[PDB]
Amino acid sequence: MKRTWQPNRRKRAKTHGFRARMRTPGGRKVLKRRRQKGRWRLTPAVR
Amino acid sequence: AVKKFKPYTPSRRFMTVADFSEITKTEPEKSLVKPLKKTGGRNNQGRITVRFRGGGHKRLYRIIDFKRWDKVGIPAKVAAIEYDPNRSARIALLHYVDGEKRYIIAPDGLQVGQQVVAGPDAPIQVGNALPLRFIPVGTVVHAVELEPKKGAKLARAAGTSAQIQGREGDYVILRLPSGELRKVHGECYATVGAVGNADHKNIVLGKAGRSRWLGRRPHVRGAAMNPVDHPHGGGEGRAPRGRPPASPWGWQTKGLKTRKRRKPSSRFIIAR
RNA sequence: GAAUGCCGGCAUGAGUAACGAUAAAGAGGGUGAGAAUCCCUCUCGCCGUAAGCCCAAGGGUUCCUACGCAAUGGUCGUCAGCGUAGGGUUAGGCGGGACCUAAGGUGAAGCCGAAAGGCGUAGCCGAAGGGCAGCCGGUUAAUAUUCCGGCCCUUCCCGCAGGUGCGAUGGGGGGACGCUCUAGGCUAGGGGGACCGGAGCCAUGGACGAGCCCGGCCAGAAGCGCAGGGUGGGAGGUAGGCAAAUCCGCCUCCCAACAAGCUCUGCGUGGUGGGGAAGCCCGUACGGGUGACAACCCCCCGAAGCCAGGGAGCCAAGAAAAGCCUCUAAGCACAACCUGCGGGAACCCGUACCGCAAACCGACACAGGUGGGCGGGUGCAAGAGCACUCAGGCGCGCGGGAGAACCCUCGCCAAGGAACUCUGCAAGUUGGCCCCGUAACUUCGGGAGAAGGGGUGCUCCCUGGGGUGAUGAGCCCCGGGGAGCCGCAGUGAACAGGCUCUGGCGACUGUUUACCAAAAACACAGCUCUCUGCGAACUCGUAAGAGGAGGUAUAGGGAGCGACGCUUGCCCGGUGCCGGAAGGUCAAGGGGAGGGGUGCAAGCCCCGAACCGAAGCCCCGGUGAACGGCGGCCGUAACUAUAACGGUCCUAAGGUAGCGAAAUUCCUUGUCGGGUAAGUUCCGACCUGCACGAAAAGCGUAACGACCGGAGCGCUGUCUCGGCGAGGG
RNA sequence: GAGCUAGCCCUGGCCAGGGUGAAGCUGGGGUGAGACCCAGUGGAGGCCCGAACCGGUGGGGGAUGCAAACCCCUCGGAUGA
RNA sequence: UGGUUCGUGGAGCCAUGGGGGAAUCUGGGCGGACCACCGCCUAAGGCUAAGUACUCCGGGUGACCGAUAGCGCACCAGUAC
RNA sequence: UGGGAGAGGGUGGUGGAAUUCCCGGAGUAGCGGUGAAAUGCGCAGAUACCGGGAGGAACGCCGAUGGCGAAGGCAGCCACCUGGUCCACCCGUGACGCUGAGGCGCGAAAGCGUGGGGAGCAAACCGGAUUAGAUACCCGGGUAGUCCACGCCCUAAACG
Ligand SMILES: [Mg+2]
Ligand SMILES: [Mg+2]
Ligand SMILES: [Mg+2]
Ligand SMILES: [Mg+2]
Ligand SMILES: [Mg+2]
Ligand SMILES: [Mg+2]
Ligand SMILES: [Mg+2]
Ligand SMILES: [Mg+2]
Ligand SMILES: [Mg+2]
Ligand SMILES: [Mg+2]
Ligand SMILES: [Mg+2]
Ligand SMILES: [Mg+2]
Ligand SMILES: [Mg+2]
Ligand SMILES: [Mg+2]
Ligand SMILES: [Mg+2]
Ligand SMILES: [Mg+2]
Ligand SMILES: [Mg+2]
Ligand SMILES: [Mg+2]
Ligand SMILES: [Mg+2]
Ligand SMILES: [Mg+2]
Ligand SMILES: [Mg+2]
Ligand SMILES: [Mg+2]
Ligand SMILES: [Mg+2]
Ligand SMILES: [Mg+2]
Ligand SMILES: [Mg+2]
Ligand SMILES: [Mg+2]
Ligand SMILES: [Mg+2]
Ligand SMILES: [Mg+2]
Ligand SMILES: [Mg+2]
Ligand SMILES: [Mg+2]
Ligand SMILES: [Mg+2]
Ligand SMILES: [Mg+2]
Ligand SMILES: [Mg+2]
Ligand SMILES: [Mg+2]
Ligand SMILES: [Mg+2]
Ligand SMILES: [Mg+2]
Ligand SMILES: [Mg+2]
Ligand SMILES: [Mg+2]
Ligand SMILES: [Mg+2]
Ligand SMILES: [Mg+2]
Ligand SMILES: [Mg+2]
Ligand SMILES: [Mg+2]
Ligand SMILES: [Mg+2]
Ligand SMILES: [Mg+2]
Ligand SMILES: [Mg+2]
Ligand SMILES: [Mg+2]
Ligand SMILES: [Mg+2]
Ligand SMILES: [Mg+2]
Ligand SMILES: [Mg+2]
Ligand SMILES: [Mg+2]
Ligand SMILES: [Mg+2]
Ligand SMILES: [Mg+2]
Ligand SMILES: [Mg+2]
Ligand SMILES: [Mg+2]
Ligand SMILES: [Mg+2]
Ligand SMILES: [Mg+2]
Ligand SMILES: [Mg+2]
Ligand SMILES: [Mg+2]
Ligand SMILES: [Mg+2]
Ligand SMILES: [Mg+2]
Ligand SMILES: [Mg+2]
Ligand SMILES: [Mg+2]
Ligand SMILES: [Mg+2]
Ligand SMILES: [Mg+2]
Ligand SMILES: [Mg+2]
Ligand SMILES: [Mg+2]
Ligand SMILES: [Mg+2]
Ligand SMILES: [Mg+2]
Ligand SMILES: [Mg+2]
Ligand SMILES: [Mg+2]
Ligand SMILES: [Mg+2]
Ligand SMILES: [Mg+2]
Ligand SMILES: [Mg+2]
Ligand SMILES: [Mg+2]
Ligand SMILES: [Mg+2]
Ligand SMILES: [Mg+2]
Ligand SMILES: [Mg+2]
Ligand SMILES: [Mg+2]
Ligand SMILES: [Mg+2]
Ligand SMILES: [Mg+2]
Ligand SMILES: [Mg+2]
Ligand SMILES: [Mg+2]
Ligand SMILES: [Mg+2]
Ligand SMILES: [Mg+2]
Ligand SMILES: [Mg+2]
Ligand SMILES: [Mg+2]
Ligand SMILES: [Mg+2]
Ligand SMILES: [Mg+2]
Ligand SMILES: [Mg+2]
Ligand SMILES: [Mg+2]
Ligand SMILES: [Mg+2]
Ligand SMILES: [Mg+2]
Ligand SMILES: [Mg+2]
Ligand SMILES: [Mg+2]
Ligand SMILES: [Mg+2]
Ligand SMILES: [Mg+2]
Ligand SMILES: [Mg+2]
Ligand SMILES: [Mg+2]
Ligand SMILES: [Mg+2]
Ligand SMILES: [Mg+2]
Ligand SMILES: [Mg+2]
Ligand SMILES: [Mg+2]
Ligand SMILES: [Mg+2]
Ligand SMILES: [Mg+2]
Ligand SMILES: [Mg+2]
Ligand SMILES: [Mg+2]
Ligand SMILES: [Mg+2]
Ligand SMILES: [Mg+2]
Ligand SMILES: [Mg+2]
Ligand SMILES: [Mg+2]
Ligand SMILES: [Mg+2]
Ligand SMILES: [Mg+2]
Ligand SMILES: [Mg+2]
Ligand SMILES: [Mg+2]
Ligand SMILES: [Mg+2]
Ligand SMILES: [Mg+2]
Ligand SMILES: [Mg+2]
Ligand SMILES: [Mg+2]
Ligand SMILES: [Mg+2]
Ligand SMILES: [Mg+2]
Ligand SMILES: [Mg+2]
Ligand SMILES: [Mg+2]
Ligand SMILES: [Mg+2]
Ligand SMILES: [Mg+2]
Ligand SMILES: [Mg+2]
Ligand SMILES: [Mg+2]
Ligand SMILES: [Mg+2]
Ligand SMILES: [Mg+2]
Ligand SMILES: [Mg+2]
Ligand SMILES: [Mg+2]
Ligand SMILES: [Mg+2]
Ligand SMILES: [Mg+2]
Ligand SMILES: [Mg+2]
Ligand SMILES: [Mg+2]
Ligand SMILES: [Mg+2]
Ligand SMILES: [Mg+2]
Ligand SMILES: [Mg+2]
Ligand SMILES: [Mg+2]
Ligand SMILES: [Mg+2]
Ligand SMILES: [Mg+2]
Ligand SMILES: [Mg+2]
Ligand SMILES: [Mg+2]
Ligand SMILES: [Mg+2]
Ligand SMILES: [Mg+2]
Ligand SMILES: [Mg+2]
Ligand SMILES: [Mg+2]
Ligand SMILES: [Mg+2]
Ligand SMILES: [Mg+2]
Ligand SMILES: [Mg+2]
Ligand SMILES: [Mg+2]
Ligand SMILES: [Mg+2]
Ligand SMILES: [Mg+2]
Ligand SMILES: [Mg+2]
Ligand SMILES: [Mg+2]
Ligand SMILES: [Mg+2]
Ligand SMILES: [Mg+2]
Ligand SMILES: [Mg+2]
Ligand SMILES: [Mg+2]
Ligand SMILES: [Mg+2]
Ligand SMILES: [Mg+2]
Ligand SMILES: [Mg+2]
Ligand SMILES: [Mg+2]
Ligand SMILES: [Mg+2]
Ligand SMILES: [Mg+2]
Ligand SMILES: [Mg+2]
Ligand SMILES: [Mg+2]
Ligand SMILES: [Mg+2]
Ligand SMILES: [Mg+2]
Repeated sequence: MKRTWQPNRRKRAKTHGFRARMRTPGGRKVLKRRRQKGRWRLTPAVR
Repeated sequence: AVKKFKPYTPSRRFMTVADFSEITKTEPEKSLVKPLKKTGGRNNQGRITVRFRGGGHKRLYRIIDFKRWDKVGIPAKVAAIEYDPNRSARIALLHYVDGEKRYIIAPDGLQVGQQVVAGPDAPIQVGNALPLRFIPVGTVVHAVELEPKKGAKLARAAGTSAQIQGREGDYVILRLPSGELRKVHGECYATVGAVGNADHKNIVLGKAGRSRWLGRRPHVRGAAMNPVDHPHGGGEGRAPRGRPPASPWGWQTKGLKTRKRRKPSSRFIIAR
């Protein structure tokens, strides 16, 4: 049966991308939590 | 008149399609007019406002001239009576002698070859738009503005007709198809004659298909719902609504007058 | 020492279930220390509209080669999609970007929002939509429309050559479009050949023969040829395409009325270029050589593909922008632009491998899921079905024996056929084509495949039509008629409805509880009520704003019923709604009679009664396809019985038509009849309706239903009543 | 967080092969002209059968499964909501 | 209406959103409704270190821990998953 | 050939009296109804008076015991189209005539389908009065219907 994860680099990068997080003020604060705790990947590595 | 169907299959015994014989042999439309894409939509900023609207055949909007005073005193000859899917009323082409091409609402009796003139002149017979300060009392008229220089806003649907009953100074009273006697300005333009194709009521959709093809999605009865969404909804088998018939937002839907009573346009209204 | 406590370790179950589709294995020869599992050969089996090839996503070294087997592989392992190391992805023409725009997003101008932020015509972003220039072979272990070979093309930049008023984000043409059904000519693909070329082979009884088997193509500029698409041409006037305009549009006269001509495609032909089987010999895991001066010819079927913007019909009425052409304005007419010929320049990213799967998503080498294209041959009427089989790829990563019970899956059965049982649940019968042949009823279409029957193979003869070859042979389609043969059986295997009567409910096609409910539930056309005069009513939002709708009473919203036929009676006392500038009550405000507190005083500050004060509520009317409701008792007619009738109490009024033990009836298996031998179910009636009833509609209604209930015929392991046999455990 | 799922917008694609034979049109009959009735063409439909496809009706298996929704036989739709 | 202990309480004072709406020292505010006396300041413009709070970093100390503790990590950790 | 009469029929246009509703002016204690009253309307200002607007159905006098048509039926007026009928001439055709089973056409009112229109009248229906009772005759209201376009009904005291 069709499961929940049907990958797409386009949807992943337009949704959880850095340029999508820097626009919204909620997403800008998302990067503050990841930098101050020290995440190695602030945004999901999309290729 | 319309043509019925033999019941070769079900939903055809009742389905009746209109008469397409008055349409001239001009099935494809004319470009340089209608280059607008109809913005097919159902919501404003995503959230649905008008419920049960969707589907529907793809259409193209034909830009219609409602400002007939742009070419006052300039005659125009019709050469095509076309079908407009954005309207119940048919349309007609206007090949002006000036050279401009424009779509106009096609009233009844407007045949090919007849020419149409606009302005305070242009005698009384179909198509000729005149301001209400010059149209004779007791005549059939349509495409009426309510306020000057704003465009035709009254009696644009099929078969509708407006009749002049009197005069009040610079204002002229009108008998609208709903029966309202509204006092509109005399300088408001109006096109004589009845809109025609009065047989739009006489058609029968036959099945649910034509509703979906027109774009009307299924209308869910409010009693089949549940109390969180609709007031009528809930209870056991076939709730007899148990309260005054209301709408999903709580307001009553049977006999509650909703116009504003403090409206400044109420002093130009007489009847129902 | 305990909290179904937290973390870690090891037991029990236990050498038990399982080892992941029943598509299937066996032998011989190699390597190796170790082979059922790796390599090679032979035999066997499976898929073959895939279980085979080619793309787009996603995955991101998995590809190739050398060396390995500690871990991964449901066993082994010398193997690998695993470990170590090296190599491999080459583009002006393929795809994407220095091209365009749609939904949507962003957003200068402008509007809004306590802040964050939100809307927003123009502009921009935004794509398997438009536009654009490459086809065929060869090489590597791994790449190729990318490298090589042949042939053909596209942009710019600079020069001479010939022409012209050139000339833009601006104007106009064009780009430009639906669904169904189809004509003409071609191509892909395929069938045949007594024609051509082939190593070879006569086997086991016969056959040296028009014998068997294999193969008889691909691309290809310019001209040609065939088919097809787009297009009229002048001459005036002109107030319109938001400046100008010879372009476009509109009016008039002329010749075309054609596709003649001018263009643009497709296909065939074409200088030249390439491929080239089966069999045998080799040694690769795989390629090579030869067969090879290889032939490369003729018929037939022939598309859903090409000419493409073809044609006809229909209504539900079928994107935008740029590339291209034309027009002109500032400018410039030593410029610039068009055609043609040279020389030069042509960037950035991907190309490997998987890709109905062991590499994507499902924790797994998971029987699940995944978009497009090719998808051969024969037979069954056909077809992408079904059975077998080319090319290709596999035997699904535990096996060997045995032949218990028991379970799954499958086959057969005496005699009876529903007695089993909630129910023929399951299973079984029928089953495809052709020809007879059909009922009540009905909305005249249907019901209809009704039901129910007959023919179906092969051989011989006579014979009719088409289509392609010329008005003939061959080839390919359908027939018609007459003789005869075999078997139990002729859609001989596979795929390919059991039927009839009636009732409930819903008109019908559909839709839904992903993962227990596909239904009488939802929806549907259709009917009614009600709101709504356009800055509409209503919805979302604090607002701007947007939907409605670039709609305008034949339109839009809400509510109810839910096709169609006949109908929807009474109550407006209560509630809702509608209409009522009277009256009562009614808060802030006006108003100050009068009174108070302070001071020596003017003054200052409080209360503060009549009187005028809106909406609402009360009051008066109307409204039930609005919320809702729609009685009881007693007595009377000449066999009894009953009550057409009369009287009385109360409510605002006191169920009409139609139906009725019902999806509604408790008593109740009401009672009569029909069915059965036997009928708490079923059907037709009576009415005593606990507790039907007219739009939460009433009564019927042809057709339809994987809905529900009852009966019957054919049929069977469903049962008396079980027995046996196969495969997987 | 709408890569599952529900609806809608923009743009593309897919539905083999058989039947049924509406309207229209041509010819004939017919009338004063029609209406209308026969053939022939025609190819309509939320039409019939049935694969891909989309579902998930009935039964059996499965139940620490191949599977946290599966498999076999059967079944509904398959030019349209 | 908010703030202050202040919740309408006799509700002042300090800010205000709405309506009306003056004066320049014999002018105004306050001293908890209001009035008189007596006293305190002189509003509707603004600037200002010091002393005060905190620990990403460095140092010192510890009747603080010692790999199931101590920060989530003494170890290439906000990693693998 | 030449004239005539006629409410013959179909379409379009158009006029006035009156009813009803609305707006305005002015006016007060009732109006209405019947054999009699009552329901009802009326201090929230009605009936009656005047002015203006709206809308529909019928056409007063002429108008008749009249006319026209096969029948049902047909009345303000104008215009268009087309029936039928009468008179004078003796011209033409030369019996071409009469009736008519079946068929076809028309066919009042009421009724049915779709849509419009709806002033008045008015089945069903509410209320008052009458009567012993009154599902009625009388009175206050009131829907379908009366009208129009098309389609269907196709009956009758369709009666000379
Ligand atoms: Mg354009
Ligand atoms: Mg938007
Ligand atoms: Mg948004
Ligand atoms: Mg519900
Ligand atoms: Mg609620
Ligand atoms: Mg109930
Ligand atoms: Mg309820
Ligand atoms: Mg109730
Ligand atoms: Mg109103
Ligand atoms: Mg203890
Ligand atoms: Mg312990
Ligand atoms: Mg433990
Ligand atoms: Mg053990
Ligand atoms: Mg055990
Ligand atoms: Mg055991
Ligand atoms: Mg075992
Ligand atoms: Mg296995
Ligand atoms: Mg297995
Ligand atoms: Mg071996
Ligand atoms: Mg070794
Ligand atoms: Mg096979
Ligand atoms: Mg095959
Ligand atoms: Mg990729
Ligand atoms: Mg992976
Ligand atoms: Mg690797
Ligand atoms: Mg490999
Ligand atoms: Mg190993
Ligand atoms: Mg192992
Ligand atoms: Mg495994
Ligand atoms: Mg490896
Ligand atoms: Mg560039
Ligand atoms: Mg770009
Ligand atoms: Mg763009
Ligand atoms: Mg846009
Ligand atoms: Mg924005
Ligand atoms: Mg925005
Ligand atoms: Mg925009
Ligand atoms: Mg493209
Ligand atoms: Mg390209
Ligand atoms: Mg080429
Ligand atoms: Mg490869
Ligand atoms: Mg020159
Ligand atoms: Mg130029
Ligand atoms: Mg240019
Ligand atoms: Mg343009
Ligand atoms: Mg052909
Ligand atoms: Mg070829
Ligand atoms: Mg061929
Ligand atoms: Mg051959
Ligand atoms: Mg040879
Ligand atoms: Mg022999
Ligand atoms: Mg051949
Ligand atoms: Mg010109
Ligand atoms: Mg101009
Ligand atoms: Mg000129
Ligand atoms: Mg060619
Ligand atoms: Mg050739
Ligand atoms: Mg060769
Ligand atoms: Mg190989
Ligand atoms: Mg196709
Ligand atoms: Mg095409
Ligand atoms: Mg076309
Ligand atoms: Mg652009
Ligand atoms: Mg100049
Ligand atoms: Mg560059
Ligand atoms: Mg490549
Ligand atoms: Mg490749
Ligand atoms: Mg598969
Ligand atoms: Mg799983
Ligand atoms: Mg495996
Ligand atoms: Mg798998
Ligand atoms: Mg997997
Ligand atoms: Mg698939
Ligand atoms: Mg595929
Ligand atoms: Mg094929
Ligand atoms: Mg085949
Ligand atoms: Mg065949
Ligand atoms: Mg098969
Ligand atoms: Mg059998
Ligand atoms: Mg037996
Ligand atoms: Mg037997
Ligand atoms: Mg039997
Ligand atoms: Mg029994
Ligand atoms: Mg038993
Ligand atoms: Mg029994
Ligand atoms: Mg049963
Ligand atoms: Mg069964
Ligand atoms: Mg059989
Ligand atoms: Mg019968
Ligand atoms: Mg029939
Ligand atoms: Mg039947
Ligand atoms: Mg049969
Ligand atoms: Mg025979
Ligand atoms: Mg034989
Ligand atoms: Mg022949
Ligand atoms: Mg036989
Ligand atoms: Mg089967
Ligand atoms: Mg069948
Ligand atoms: Mg039934
Ligand atoms: Mg019944
Ligand atoms: Mg149903
Ligand atoms: Mg159907
Ligand atoms: Mg069906
Ligand atoms: Mg579903
Ligand atoms: Mg479910
Ligand atoms: Mg869920
Ligand atoms: Mg659930
Ligand atoms: Mg179903
Ligand atoms: Mg608006
Ligand atoms: Mg709001
Ligand atoms: Mg409505
Ligand atoms: Mg219902
Ligand atoms: Mg019903
Ligand atoms: Mg009722
Ligand atoms: Mg009431
Ligand atoms: Mg009342
Ligand atoms: Mg009340
Ligand atoms: Mg007061
Ligand atoms: Mg005093
Ligand atoms: Mg009041
Ligand atoms: Mg007696
Ligand atoms: Mg009685
Ligand atoms: Mg009754
Ligand atoms: Mg009963
Ligand atoms: Mg009985
Ligand atoms: Mg039983
Ligand atoms: Mg019964
Ligand atoms: Mg009874
Ligand atoms: Mg009752
Ligand atoms: Mg009921
Ligand atoms: Mg009801
Ligand atoms: Mg019934
Ligand atoms: Mg029925
Ligand atoms: Mg169904
Ligand atoms: Mg069903
Ligand atoms: Mg058995
Ligand atoms: Mg056994
Ligand atoms: Mg066995
Ligand atoms: Mg989605
Ligand atoms: Mg396909
Ligand atoms: Mg026919
Ligand atoms: Mg169908
Ligand atoms: Mg199932
Ligand atoms: Mg189910
Ligand atoms: Mg099961
Ligand atoms: Mg069967
Ligand atoms: Mg079926
Ligand atoms: Mg089907
Ligand atoms: Mg406070
Ligand atoms: Mg306070
Ligand atoms: Mg203030
Ligand atoms: Mg004070
Ligand atoms: Mg004090
Ligand atoms: Mg100051
Ligand atoms: Mg400061
Ligand atoms: Mg400071
Ligand atoms: Mg400080
Ligand atoms: Mg630790
Ligand atoms: Mg330790
Ligand atoms: Mg008056
Ligand atoms: Mg006459
Ligand atoms: Mg009548
Ligand atoms: Mg009627
Ligand atoms: Mg009816
Ligand atoms: Mg009366
Ligand atoms: Mg009356
Ligand atoms: Mg009649
Ligand atoms: Mg009779």
